Amino acid sequence: NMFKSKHKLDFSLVSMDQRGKHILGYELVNMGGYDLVHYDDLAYVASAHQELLKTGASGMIAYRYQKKDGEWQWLQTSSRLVYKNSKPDFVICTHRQLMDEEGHDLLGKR
Amino acid sequence: TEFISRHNIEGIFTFVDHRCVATVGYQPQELLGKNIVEFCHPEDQQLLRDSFQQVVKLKGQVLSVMFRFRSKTREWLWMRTSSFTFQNPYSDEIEYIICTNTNV
Repeated sequence: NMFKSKHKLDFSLVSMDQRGKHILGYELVNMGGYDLVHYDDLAYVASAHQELLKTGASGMIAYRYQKKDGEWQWLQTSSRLVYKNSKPDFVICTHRQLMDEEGHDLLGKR
Repeated sequence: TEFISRHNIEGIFTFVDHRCVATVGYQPQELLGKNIVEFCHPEDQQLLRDSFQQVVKLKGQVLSVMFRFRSKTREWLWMRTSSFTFQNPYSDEIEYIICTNTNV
């Protein structure tokens, strides 16, 4: 139920595990990092993005990502800044696919 | 009673949540790809257009505009739309404009 993705500092996707591609139903590159974020989770994801940029790490306990068929996928994600020659280079995310029950339970705790 | 829509900086619908079906009578796919002003009463369009341009200019500030929205039943529905641009936390580029569209 776990997979990884790699992103520019602005969170646009540059690569993702094939397992993550099949969960979301998709290409997935050539897309902005916020185009699939559920509108009720935009603030939550943007706040984690700032945590990642200022701190080098962030955690999102639950948020929704729109799948190809239009349905929402609940996700739980850790993010980390990867550096290169002492400068921020890219972002690596580790995701866990959440069922809707656990996602809605975590939504109220986030 | 409201629904959320996302727009590019020109006003084109790029996402609409399904609450639009009950609020204004269209399916989301009927709105996607059209400009918001195409659903606006002719007398209200200039105010809508300038409000949308100002949302983009005042990156991040939340603005409000009232205008008549043309429902699928071909009635003019008075709408209050709260809008803001979402800025990318790294690049500060405008990703899109978020509108909360409420029948009044």
